[PDB]
Amino acid sequence: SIKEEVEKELNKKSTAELFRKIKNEKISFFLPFKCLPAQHRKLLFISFVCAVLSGGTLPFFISVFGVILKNMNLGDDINPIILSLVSIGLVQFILSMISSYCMDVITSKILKTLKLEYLRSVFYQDGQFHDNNPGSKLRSDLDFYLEQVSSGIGTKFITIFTYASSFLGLYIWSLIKNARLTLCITCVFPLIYVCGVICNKKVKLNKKTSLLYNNNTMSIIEEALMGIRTVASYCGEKTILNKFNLSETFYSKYILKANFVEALHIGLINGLILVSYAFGFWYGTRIIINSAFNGASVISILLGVLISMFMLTIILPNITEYMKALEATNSLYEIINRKPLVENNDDGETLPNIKKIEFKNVRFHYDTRKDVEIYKDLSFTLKEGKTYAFVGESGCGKSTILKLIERLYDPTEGDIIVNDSHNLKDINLKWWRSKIGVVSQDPLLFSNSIKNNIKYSLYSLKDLEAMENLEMKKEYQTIKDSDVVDVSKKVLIHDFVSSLPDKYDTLVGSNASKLSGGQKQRISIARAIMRNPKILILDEATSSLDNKSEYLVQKTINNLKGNENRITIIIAHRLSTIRYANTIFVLSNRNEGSYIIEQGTHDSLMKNKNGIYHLMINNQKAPNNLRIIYKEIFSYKKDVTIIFFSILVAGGLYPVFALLYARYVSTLFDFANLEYNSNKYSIYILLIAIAMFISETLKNYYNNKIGEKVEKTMKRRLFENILYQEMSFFDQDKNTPGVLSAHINRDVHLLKTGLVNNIVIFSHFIMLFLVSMVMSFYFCPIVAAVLTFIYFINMRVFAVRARLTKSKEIEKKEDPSFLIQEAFYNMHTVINYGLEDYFCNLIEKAIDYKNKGQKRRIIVNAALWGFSQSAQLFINSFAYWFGSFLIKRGTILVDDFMKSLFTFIFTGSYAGKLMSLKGDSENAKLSFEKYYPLMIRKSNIDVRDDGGIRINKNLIKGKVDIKDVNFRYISRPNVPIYKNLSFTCDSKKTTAIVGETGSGKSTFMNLLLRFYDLNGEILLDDINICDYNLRDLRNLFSIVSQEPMLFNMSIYENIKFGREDATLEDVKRVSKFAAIDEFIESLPNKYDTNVGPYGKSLSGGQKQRIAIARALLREPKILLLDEATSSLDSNSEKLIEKTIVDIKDKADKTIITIAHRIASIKRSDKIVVFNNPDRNGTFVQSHGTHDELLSAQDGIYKKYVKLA
Ligand SMILES: O[C@H](c1cc(C(F)(F)F)nc2c(C(F)(F)F)cccc12)[C@@H]1CCCCN1
Repeated sequence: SIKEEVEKELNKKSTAELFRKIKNEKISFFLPFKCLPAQHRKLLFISFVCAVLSGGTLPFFISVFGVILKNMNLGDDINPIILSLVSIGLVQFILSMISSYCMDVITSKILKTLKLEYLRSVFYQDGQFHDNNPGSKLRSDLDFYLEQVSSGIGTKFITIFTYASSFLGLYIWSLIKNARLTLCITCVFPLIYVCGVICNKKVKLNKKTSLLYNNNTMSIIEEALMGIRTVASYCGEKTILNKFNLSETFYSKYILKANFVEALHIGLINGLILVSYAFGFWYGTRIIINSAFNGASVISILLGVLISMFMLTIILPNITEYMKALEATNSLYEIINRKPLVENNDDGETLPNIKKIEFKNVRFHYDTRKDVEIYKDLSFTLKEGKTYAFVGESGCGKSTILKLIERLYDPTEGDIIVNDSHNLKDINLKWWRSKIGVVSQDPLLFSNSIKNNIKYSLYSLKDLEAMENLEMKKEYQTIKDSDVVDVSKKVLIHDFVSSLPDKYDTLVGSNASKLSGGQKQRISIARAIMRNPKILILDEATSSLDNKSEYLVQKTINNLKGNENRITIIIAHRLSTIRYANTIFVLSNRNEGSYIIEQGTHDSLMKNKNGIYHLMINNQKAPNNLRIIYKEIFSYKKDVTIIFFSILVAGGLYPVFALLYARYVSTLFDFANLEYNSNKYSIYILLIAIAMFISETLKNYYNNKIGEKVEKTMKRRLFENILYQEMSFFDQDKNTPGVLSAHINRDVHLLKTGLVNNIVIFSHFIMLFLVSMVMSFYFCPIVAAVLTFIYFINMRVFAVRARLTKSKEIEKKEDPSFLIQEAFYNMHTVINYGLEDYFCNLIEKAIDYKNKGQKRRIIVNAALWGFSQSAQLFINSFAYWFGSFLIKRGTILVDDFMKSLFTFIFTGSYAGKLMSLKGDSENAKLSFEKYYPLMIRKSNIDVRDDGGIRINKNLIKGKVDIKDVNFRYISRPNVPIYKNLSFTCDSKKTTAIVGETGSGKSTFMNLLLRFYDLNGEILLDDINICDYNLRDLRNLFSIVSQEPMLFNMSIYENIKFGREDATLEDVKRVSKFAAIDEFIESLPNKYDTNVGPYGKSLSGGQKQRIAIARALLREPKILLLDEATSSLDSNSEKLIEKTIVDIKDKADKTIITIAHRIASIKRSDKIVVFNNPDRNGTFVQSHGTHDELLSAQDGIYKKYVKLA
């Protein structure tokens, strides 16, 4: 979107801001490297030194460059120095390779470790944290941090040192060779950084004010799209567009000012370099002539200084990423360093046996709703060898009971006394959980096999066997299956499993999906049984069973072992499950705390008294698409020629600088008549600078100008088309507001930052390409041919970075992903049993597949990166050798070679610099193809059409006649609504309507304003509605909806909505007649106050009276009311009813109403009611009563006089 882009642009703090931000909080730079062995702590030194060496390369190359040129011009050999490059290049390659390996063996390790540590903390959550940050969010966080640290810690941390070393070569070498020259050169760049700083603020100050005018448009759009119906009826299509257009302009002008300043500064940058070169050569020559020191030594200075100040452009970004990654990890660290509150030691002193588990006034609140206490006087005791039972709903608080028995929530005052001399906190957690069997509402298991799902609890038991006195992987095979076998016959799951083969050898689906729900419950129950359940707890277990499965489970559990000493619980909705019970506790808070209310059994309370249980058992018992765009563009003429000119200049004049540099180099080695040449060339360089500045500036500025004008003219057509569309269009599902605003706010901005930004680049690149390939071959065909062959085959067959990024992205997408996803669903079941079974299993399933792909990826990619760094050296050397080999045998001179070379090189480099500013085009070429039909679609109801009968307000009758209707919504053309409707309203005569609620009453008004065209036969004054030229038809009705809708504009306009030709005095008189101008007169900005969006700064009564006065202004002939006083407070409702009766006293308008206030209905001179006896539709029962037929026959009016 647009807002996100600008927020990203503005919320981009510098390195100084980050430095001051990290200064106070004191993040350790040792933070990412903490879990390292000392092995890696030494290994890291290798890549450190293997970096600094490779960055001490270029100073040598530069200190031999000038001597190559001197040795070449005046006829001598160059062979030794060539070797003194090539060997050096080789060592660079080696070092580069090595460094890669080191990173891709460090990072992964210190990555992987932290993963498990994070994961560990998730399995020591103290219950409440499962509610705080539940599940998937954490995965939406975790992986994010990985991509924020696996892309800011690798090679991009070390390269800077190389560059630093390179800096720390060049300048100081240039400093020892000479002093004054490089100072007089470098004096200028501070004046560049100054301009950059000064221009950034002038960008931002306009950028924000551009946003102050945007969001207003968004509000205008959405606020209008919700209020489509009132806008349609009241004819405010035009006034909105004025607001929209008046808002666009401020935005456009500000953003264009910003773009202008930006292009200006960029041009200045492309200008100053040339003045730098010129003054450099001039001053150097002058001090040579004053000397009587070589000239070649000058050449090696300049480039070096320049390239030095290139490195500062490219160092700084990488740093930020590292720092970014750094703070990211800090977050995760304080997540591992949390302090859960129910953490274990497996060391709490446990007892021999269980007796006297007592409770006293459980007082506990939810963590969020601290001001909502849950239980008040819950107290009881649970002695060994006793059964119990409970009944309730699924939100009363039994979840907290289960969490208390399980030690997940720790109540404040309620005690957990057990055995009368020990606390559950003194007692071990895991010994407590070892002897517990629970089966929740839904069964929850894992996806390996049935027997191993069962043996998980057994593993949890063997843990206690081996811990208090790595055997775990061995003893688990000691556990057998026959227990599961002879208990599987008891739960009657032998036929389903015997049917298909592979009884338990089969692997069951995700969360054991292949079983039925009841069968998964059978297996969960068998698990609970096999784990020595000292207590069995069901949590709405039978809430989703048919009768047979529940009864079989009941027979299974009622006579189950350990009945001498256990606490069996059976919770459910139906009560027959507790037809037998030794004790039943029931509670309620009948609103700040519950407590036990009743006790008893089934028979001794079903027919004993009229308590709660008795009441419950008694009651319940393509081409042209874009050619359109190109047409709209080339209609512009003044701003196409100028971009064309500046393109030609900036393209076909930069290569000239290459040969100009060459012609200076040659004459720099001829001591005679050297001054005149120096002048004659330096001046030309100045002129080139002057031209390039202007050309680039105007290029960028008019580019942005054109894009802006296109967007402005585009949104207008789209919005002005979509506004007038019909209503059934909006009735569709996929015709949503949000999608449409998204189109308007995204696709067009892509259309600017897409097409027009990409076409210019292609034009400029192609121009430079053609001029160079036409220029070089004229001087030296052989060299240019071979060079083009080399770069072609290199970049299109040995494309190193492309293949590298392919490897990175195809690897970044990535079965531990299956297990890790499976875990966070069955969090409950791992808390039931098994914490470190998977802590170690995931490590294995990761490392088994890590290394084999790791070796191939690293051994392939490190060499690619190494060769990527050490190519241009070899190319330049090969070029010089081939050149001299031709020169000495005398086939081509030196100057043609020099010229062709420099042209080719500088143009290639600059085109590489320039291509990295493109934008997205495919998505923009696709969006247009998507939303083009909407800005052309035919509405089928257009007010703009003026072909029909004209009507004048002076001669309106107000008679209506209807015969029959069978209407069917488009949401469901399967069940009709209206059937055989017919009635009348003669003239200035009330007609009150009352029907069954939801009987389609408030759809009839849609038929009148043609919101839904059409079986059905209307007659207004004995002509059908469809030939009245509806432009006028919506200027004499008026509506008072169930809810009004106020717009962000002030009162004076909303009340003037529709009719601008409305003086303030009309507003005053119609307000006093509306009985409203008493609160408004007593406030500043009387007819000027700005309400909020949707009038959220207002009441209901004032809103309604305003909505009514907005209708009264037109003096509409046929008023249409519908239920305007539903649920208002006393005084406003009173004033409103007063105004209604005041209006209805005057029989000057044919009023229609829908109300249920019999005191006002009786005055109605007509009654017509709509019944819906059976679900077929609606039709009339009574007619022509008008209070003369009070209760004479069976109907609904008799009801609405006695019922109502
Ligand atoms: O063309 C220049 C360039 C320089 C140098 C350096 F001077 F460091 F050896 N190496 C470049 C490389 C290289 F592969 F690192 F050699 C590729 C492309 C451009 C390079 C860059 C790219 C934009 C124009 C000025 N800096």
